[PDB]
Amino acid sequence: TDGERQNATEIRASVGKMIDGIGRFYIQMCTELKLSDYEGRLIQNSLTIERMVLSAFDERRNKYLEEHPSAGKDPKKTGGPIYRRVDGKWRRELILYDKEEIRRIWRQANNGDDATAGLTHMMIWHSNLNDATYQRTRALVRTGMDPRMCSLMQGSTLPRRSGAAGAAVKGVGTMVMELIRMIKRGINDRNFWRGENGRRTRIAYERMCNILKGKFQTAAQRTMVDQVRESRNPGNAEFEDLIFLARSALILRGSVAHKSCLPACVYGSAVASGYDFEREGYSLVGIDPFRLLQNSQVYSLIRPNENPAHKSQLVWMACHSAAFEDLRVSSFIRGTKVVPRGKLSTRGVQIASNENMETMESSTLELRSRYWAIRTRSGGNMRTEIIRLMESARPEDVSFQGRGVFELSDEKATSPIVPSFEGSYFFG
Amino acid sequence: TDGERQNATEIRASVGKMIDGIGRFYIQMCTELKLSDYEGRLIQNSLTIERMVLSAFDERRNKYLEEHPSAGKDPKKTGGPIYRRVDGKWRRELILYDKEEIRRIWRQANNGDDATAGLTHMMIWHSNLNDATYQRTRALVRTGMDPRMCSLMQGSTLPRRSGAAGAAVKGVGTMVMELIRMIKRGINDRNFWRGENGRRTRIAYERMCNILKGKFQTAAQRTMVDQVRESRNPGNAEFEDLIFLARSALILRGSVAHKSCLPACVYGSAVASGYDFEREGYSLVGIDPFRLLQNSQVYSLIRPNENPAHKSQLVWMACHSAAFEDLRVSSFIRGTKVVPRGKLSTRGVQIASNENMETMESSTLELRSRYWAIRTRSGGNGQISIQPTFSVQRNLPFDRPTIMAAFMRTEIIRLMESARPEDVSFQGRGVFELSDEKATSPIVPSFEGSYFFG
Amino acid sequence: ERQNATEIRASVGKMIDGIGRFYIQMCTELKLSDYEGRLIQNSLTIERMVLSAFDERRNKYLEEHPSAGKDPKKTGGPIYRRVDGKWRRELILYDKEEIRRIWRQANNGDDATAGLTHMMIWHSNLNDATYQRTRALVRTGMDPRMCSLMQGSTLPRRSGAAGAAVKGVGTMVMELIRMIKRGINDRNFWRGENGRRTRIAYERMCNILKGKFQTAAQRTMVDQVRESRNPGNAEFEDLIFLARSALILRGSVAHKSCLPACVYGSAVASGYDFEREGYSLVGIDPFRLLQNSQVYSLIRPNENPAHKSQLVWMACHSAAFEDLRVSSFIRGTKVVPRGKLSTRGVQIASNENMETMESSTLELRSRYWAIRTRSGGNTNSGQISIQPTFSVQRNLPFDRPTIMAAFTTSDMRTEIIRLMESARPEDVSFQGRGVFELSDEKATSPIVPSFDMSNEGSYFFG
Amino acid sequence: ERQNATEIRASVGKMIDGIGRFYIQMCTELKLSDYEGRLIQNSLTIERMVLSAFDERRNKYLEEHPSAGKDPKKTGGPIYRRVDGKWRRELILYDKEEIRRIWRQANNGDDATAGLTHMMIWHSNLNDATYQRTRALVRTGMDPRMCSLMQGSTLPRRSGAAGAAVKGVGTMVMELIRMIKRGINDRNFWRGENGRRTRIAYERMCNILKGKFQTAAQRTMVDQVRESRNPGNAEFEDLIFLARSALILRGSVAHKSCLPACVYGSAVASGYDFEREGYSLVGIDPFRLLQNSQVYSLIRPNENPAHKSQLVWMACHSAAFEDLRVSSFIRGTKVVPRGKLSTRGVQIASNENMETMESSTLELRSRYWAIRTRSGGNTNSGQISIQPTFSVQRNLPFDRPTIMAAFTTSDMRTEIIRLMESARPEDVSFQGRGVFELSDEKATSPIVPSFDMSNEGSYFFG
Amino acid sequence: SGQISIQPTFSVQRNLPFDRPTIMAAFT
RNA sequence: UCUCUCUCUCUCUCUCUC
RNA sequence: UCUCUCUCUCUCUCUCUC
RNA sequence: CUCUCUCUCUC
RNA sequence: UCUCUCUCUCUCUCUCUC
Ligand SMILES: *[C][C]([O])[C]O[C][C][C][N]C(=O)C1=[C]C(C2=C3[C]=[C]C(=O)[C]C3=OC3=C2[C]=[C]C(=O)[C]3)=C(C([O])=O)[C]=[C]1
Ligand SMILES: *[C][C]([O])[C]O[C][C][C][N]C(=O)C1=[C]C(C2=C3[C]=[C]C(=O)[C]C3=OC3=C2[C]=[C]C(=O)[C]3)=C(C([O])=O)[C]=[C]1
Ligand SMILES: *[C][C]([O])[C]O[C][C][C][N]C(=O)C1=[C]C(C2=C3[C]=[C]C(=O)[C]C3=OC3=C2[C]=[C]C(=O)[C]3)=C(C([O])=O)[C]=[C]1
Ligand SMILES: *[C][C]([O])[C]O[C][C][C][N]C(=O)C1=[C]C(C2=C3[C]=[C]C(=O)[C]C3=OC3=C2[C]=[C]C(=O)[C]3)=C(C([O])=O)[C]=[C]1
Repeated sequence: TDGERQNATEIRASVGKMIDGIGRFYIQMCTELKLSDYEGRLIQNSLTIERMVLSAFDERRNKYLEEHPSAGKDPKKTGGPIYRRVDGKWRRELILYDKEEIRRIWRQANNGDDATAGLTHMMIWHSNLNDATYQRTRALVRTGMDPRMCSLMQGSTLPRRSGAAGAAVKGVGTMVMELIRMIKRGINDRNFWRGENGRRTRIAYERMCNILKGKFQTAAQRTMVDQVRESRNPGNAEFEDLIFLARSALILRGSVAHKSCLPACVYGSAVASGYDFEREGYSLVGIDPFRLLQNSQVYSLIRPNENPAHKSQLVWMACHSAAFEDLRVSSFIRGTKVVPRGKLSTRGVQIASNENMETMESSTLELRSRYWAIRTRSGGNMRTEIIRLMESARPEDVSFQGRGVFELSDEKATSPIVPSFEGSYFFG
Repeated sequence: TDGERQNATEIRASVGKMIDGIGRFYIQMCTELKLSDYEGRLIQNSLTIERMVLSAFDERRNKYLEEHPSAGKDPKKTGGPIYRRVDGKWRRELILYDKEEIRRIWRQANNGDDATAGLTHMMIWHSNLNDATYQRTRALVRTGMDPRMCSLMQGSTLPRRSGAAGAAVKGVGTMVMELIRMIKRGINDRNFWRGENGRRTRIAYERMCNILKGKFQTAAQRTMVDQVRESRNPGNAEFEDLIFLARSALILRGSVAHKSCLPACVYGSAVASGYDFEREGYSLVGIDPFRLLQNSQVYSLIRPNENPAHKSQLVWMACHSAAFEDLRVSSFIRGTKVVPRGKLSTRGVQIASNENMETMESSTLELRSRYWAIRTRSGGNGQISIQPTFSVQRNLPFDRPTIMAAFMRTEIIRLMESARPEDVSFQGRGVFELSDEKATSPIVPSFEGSYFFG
Repeated sequence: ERQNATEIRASVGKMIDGIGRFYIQMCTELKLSDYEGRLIQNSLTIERMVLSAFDERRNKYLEEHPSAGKDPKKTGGPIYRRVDGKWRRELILYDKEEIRRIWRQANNGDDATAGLTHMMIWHSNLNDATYQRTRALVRTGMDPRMCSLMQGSTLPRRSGAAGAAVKGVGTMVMELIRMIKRGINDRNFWRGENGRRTRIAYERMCNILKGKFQTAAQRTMVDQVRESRNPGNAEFEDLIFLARSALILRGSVAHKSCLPACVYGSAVASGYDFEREGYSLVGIDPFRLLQNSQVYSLIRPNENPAHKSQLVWMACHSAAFEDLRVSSFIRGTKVVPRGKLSTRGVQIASNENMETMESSTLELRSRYWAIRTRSGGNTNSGQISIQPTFSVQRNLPFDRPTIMAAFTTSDMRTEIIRLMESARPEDVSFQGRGVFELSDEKATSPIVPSFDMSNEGSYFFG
Repeated sequence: ERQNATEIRASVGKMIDGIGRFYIQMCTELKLSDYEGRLIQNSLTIERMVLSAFDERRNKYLEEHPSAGKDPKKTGGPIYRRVDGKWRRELILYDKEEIRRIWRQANNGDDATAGLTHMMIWHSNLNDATYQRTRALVRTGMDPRMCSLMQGSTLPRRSGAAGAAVKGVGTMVMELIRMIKRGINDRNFWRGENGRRTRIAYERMCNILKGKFQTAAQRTMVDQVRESRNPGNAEFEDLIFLARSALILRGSVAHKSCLPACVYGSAVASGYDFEREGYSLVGIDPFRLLQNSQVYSLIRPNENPAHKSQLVWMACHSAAFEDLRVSSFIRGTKVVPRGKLSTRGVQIASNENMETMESSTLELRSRYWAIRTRSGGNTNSGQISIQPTFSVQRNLPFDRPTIMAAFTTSDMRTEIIRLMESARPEDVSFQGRGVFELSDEKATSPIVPSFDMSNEGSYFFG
Repeated sequence: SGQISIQPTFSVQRNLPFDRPTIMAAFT
């Protein structure tokens, strides 16, 4: 410390410049799509705008679309459902946009720089929303993993384009599933792991194994993942130890980074208010996301016979990536009880084409929390040794000793408020 | 998802390329055998052409034929019955073709590559037709298996040449029969499981045990198969143990892949119509086969005193591999009642040599379904931990008994007693309309027999 | 065990005697004098006549497609005669059927292909010691620096298993790579009856290459190369990797001393019954034959006869890729590298000025003699385990990894790389083996060389 | 292996024959006499006519944007005629479609771009031997002293891979640096469809530059330069470093003898079938062609015809950046440096006084001939390892670093600097290679030069 | 200024000359 | 019925007229 | 009535003239 | 690990 | 330019003890 103050201040400015680009670009696209103040603050509109940018910068998929065009869709144009309110009622119209025009607007909003950080930030926000809304046991069962480890699927929907930043936020289950797919492909195809492309696959297999090893904490888990990496031709045996490693993560949890990626509508509103994130700085693990959400007002489209509070809770959890967190700690921070997924009277935020966009009304999302906490990249505290470690482990050991929850008025996190604690499983 | 869209698109193109080869090959063979449009669309003619291809690429059998030639049949020529309509009457003439000539024609149609995927696709189509038409209880009894487990006989006629692709579509009962025959040969021959060949047989035994194990869903069934695999000298103990496994599959059904493999005449007509499977892609479990059959007209030979509708239903059943599926669900999708096998007034599609090919008439097959559904590779039928997100002093809870729990025969019997023939499976999944190409609005049915082979 | 050895010696001696008496008959029919009959160039011409007469497929092709201005039933070559001390070259033509009849009469009515393969190996060794094959190496995509593995690259296909043992890892890899390249260019390769035949040839060549290798990882990798139905770029790259690995973890290449037919003919005319005495291509017999034999050669103006004699010696003993220090120790005279040899090839071209050419005696004599080996060294045998004799507490030791490796990932490239990384260019192989004096016929007392003085060069082609 | 070589020779001879017969047709259509047809300036004009007719992109641009007072469908140039012993220049205009038709008829209805590239390389070599490119060097930020790497700097883009082999490391570095500078000025470079095209061009140019280099460190550094998405100042500085390193650890630049079309036309009119005999741009064929060919040139008043002939000889053999000692040894006459040549360029300007101009015969004859090389020397091939023949104890040697370097910090600048620091300007490269007499067609007996007398200069531009 | 180094054209034995102090002084 | 130690041969095609 | 520490000797036969 | 990383992908 | 909470509602496989 006393030397990392400068480093911390430098990092804050760089993140603020990314958020400023996200906000500046959203403002331009809202002004260029001709969206009113209400429609601009709709979460459905923000997702559509975000998805347009992400697809506009997908070089690989765009190339494949050019080479092998789809039916009725030219590969040079993107878009999505844009919801406009005129005369009280809501209607949806598909907007088509050149991917190059979207790219120019995004680049100009970032002072002519690619700014791949902003795109990955939006990608993490979508993954957080998907994790809190949809549970992918089909992929777990399809790959041969037990569907009970749904707590390790953090960031399973993130595309491979989010490197480094994306891998930091994704969980052990997603990393294992990626490796298991590689093993399944290698077992099926004998030419896998061989030739020039096999060498490229090998380096990818090694690198993704290395990040999985760094995700673990106990020395035993790192050594076993080290063994799995050394296998030149991994097969069923490496299949099993990865499954065992995944099961051990439920007790000896890994270190998964948690960042609060807000929807682009919140950033656009803040930038229009004159907030200079570059000057004041930003942070995805501190109070800045919480203080932004407190002063931010966002609307959503509510399907008939749906509780706005439950939808607002879903967005609140996705914003802070609390999908797999303890319900008691999530409830304590928010101030209103967080209900498990099975008891939520709501469907996903995104509205499908086959849905009659005429009985849909809009509601204000309550994305405000009574308390605020710091997001953690840490967990808590051969093979027989691994089983021995989790036998000693009990579901009562106290973690994060002395670390609590602060007040929105306590911007320096000086006085923690330790909670004292009936379910605790969102997907249970 | 959003990353598996690309992979889904890749697979669609690869299967579409296979379908294109079959159609391109069929068109080439039709113009080389000099068949008109009606004869080109005959299912019997397509069967002969498909079988000629499969025999031309049978490397092992062809080698055996060369070494030990049959009587009056040179091992370099293949063929079959080709039916031509002259002056309104039908006649059959046996066509002989060089296997090298057929192999070259097939390879040229697939851009010079072997494309064994197209061959396995045709073999699956023949297997589906055999399953819907003929019931092999004689093989079940001869291996010692109870003749009642005919629901697990999916792909029992598939040759060993169909690996992976063929093995995925074959069922638990057929897999068990393969294991049993291996066991019987070991019991009869002491040299089995010993010597250089015994090593090869052991690896083959291991591989098909693993794929059989992956076919099951309950943990108890998988553990039971794992024990049988470990046996170095399998005998009656594994014989009985596998028999129990097959009986258990009737209640705790395994995962059998179901694909709609159509006759090559359908693909040939589609390709000749300018249709590009490689461009728009294809899928054997989606709406593509259903949409193809709606626009496709196929003729067949109908023997005297045979209901054309019943033969068409048999071909419809074979096309979608619904031989062992519920009659009520099949009747709902087709739109016309599906009859059990015992009430089908028709014999097999393939015509015999000894049959008087002069009282035979041809009819159009009604291979049209009112609805379309997704074929399943699955049979019948929460969170236990936490991941901290905030820096708080809480305790990270986990379900200790369940996590550490995962670290025989009475258990299996207990599982099936709890199961009853009323549990709803595939909850919320229904049948779509032909106009609904995106599978948006399912139509859940409300439901006298339900056994085809009953 | 001794009886089989004596029959093997008798059979090899029978082949040598047939070659020698054929040379005597050819010298009688060509009206060559003793000096002209001892010339290495005349013997080269005669041997090439034999090989071209019995090249059945080439003869048939020549009959079907005649050559330009040549009779397809006649062989020939340059025969050199000395008139008044001046050498002159002559092109004399012999019927192929006459040559075949003479050769068969030499081997007692038998078309002994073993002697033909022996002459083929002699020519291959001479070409290996004289000419480098870097252009063919570069064309096939292999580094020009693996010339040490290219032994027997000029051996034709008709040599068979006898010549296959002589050709090194580099030549086999090159031939397999040529096959893979042909398959890559044309897909109709590996299809049809020709496809089945070439698949069988590919399998056989892969199997003999696998037999060449010593370590288990190399054998596993060549096995994986063999198992591919349509070998493509990956198998060609794996073959290149194996060829490079053969530089450190060497292979089992068989080395034999195949002398020119002039020496055998002189020995047979002297009265040496190879059938009764017996001959070995890996023992003292070639050394003993070369010590008391006189061979003449044609020296072009401004050439060093010592360098030509050294070249012929290296060719005779197949020591082209041998360490220069051990070769010099065995020869007693410094074996100069190829770059500093002021001499061209043995054979004389048709355009040379046959008026300034001279004749020199070849010094094919060595101080020591050594056993020629098939092994390429140690790769890192003996006693693995202890059998207890005394009832004492003691740990009972055994080499567990070696025993277990015969009772057991799929990427053996990493294992091969690790094995070569462990090796150092200072390990001693062939431990306890030395060079024997010429009087030590039974190879009883070995002499171990101590190369620990100032360093000479080690690579002939360096 | 020989068949491919003879087809290559036949193809090159076909190109040469096409060029020569085109020159004959052009001389017939221009009504030039024999002397005027052998003038090097007239041949330069005719070749430039050919190149401008087939410059498709420039022709299209000229059609879209016409030049000032010029027909965009007509080429031309100075044609010199002798009347009463006085030389006069003429500007005659030919339709581009007529020139294209004549060229295609010369190559048998084919638009053989190989001959056009040959003439392009001849012009580039002449410009390299005549004019220095220091201003362009300084503008791009490279030292004016790396002129030895600027071979082929005047070659246009349409030459392609054939001309890419001829251009040196300096020109490729200069073009890449121009691209980087354009990217630095405007960020819209490397963006859009033009951005994708220029990224592909940058990758291809980096790859051929990497192929030019020899040592592994230089290849790794150019690979690192290629991998940058937005190359900036760092990659431009690294390119400058590589260019400076190329002065000691030289690159692989291909040198070919591309003669003026007058020589080819005279040879074709004489009756030399290049198709049957075959032609090589790196062997004796250009030397043999130049020895018996007569070429005339225009000498401005107060000039030395010997110096002009030496300049044309250097241009013909692409020996501009060659050591003066070896060039003089091959030529037999002293190759004077550029500073002491009392001569200007070959081409005559339009403002010159065409009444005092004279004509001189060019002495394009050399005493010796040598093989033109692509290699830039040794950087510090052969036999890496020993294959044991004799069963003797011995250490088995191999070159461990060389074998291992193909099986394996990230700052290779230090390694490159160390490699160049080890080198000295006294090492002998191309060992055992010499200069052959003109009668030695097959390159059998080499002559090694001994430059160990009083020192002459070595750099042409020094 | 001038030409510091030689670029070989002919395959002849020869020493390849360069101005070592001038090249090295830019690397110290 | 030929010749040779030691890759330098040949097709590679061009961001823009420059 | 013989000799020896430490497998390498020998038959293996060739996709095509190359 | 109460904040100290990120300029993207087998592109 | 898709859709979905909670067992495969689509993710093939480049053929055989040859
Ligand atoms: C054991 C052993 O024997 C095995 O082997 C294997 C190899 C051999 N083969 C060869 O060579 C060949 C083959 C063939 C064929 C084929 C191929 C491929 C596929 O896929 C199929 C097939 O089929 C067949 C054949 C033959 C014959 C018959 O009959 C069939 C060929 C062709 O085809 O051509 C060639 C070669
Ligand atoms: C890998 C191989 O195969 C290929 O490669 C290629 C390379 C070169 N090029 C490139 O890359 C480019 C790209 C681009 C783009 C971009 C850039 C950057 C970022 O970040 C993003 C992006 O995105 C996109 C693109 C394109 C297209 C689309 O769609 C998208 C470019 C531009 O943009 O311009 C160029 C080039
Ligand atoms: C293929 C490989 O092996 C390589 O090849 C090349 C080298 C070797 N050789 C061979 O093989 C051959 C050769 C030949 C020839 C000849 C022979 C004999 C005589 O006498 C002469 C001759 O000539 C020649 C040749 C070739 C080429 C040229 O150029 C010349 C042959 C024939 O001829 O046939 C064969 C083989
Ligand atoms: C069979 C087994 O055991 C192996 O064998 C071989 C080794 C041992 N030995 C034996 O047994 C024997 C020997 C012999 C001999 C002898 C004897 C005695 C004496 O004295 C001398 C002798 O000599 C000899 C022998 C053999 C061989 C040779 O080479 C020489 C015998 C007889 O002789 O009989 C027997 C036995």
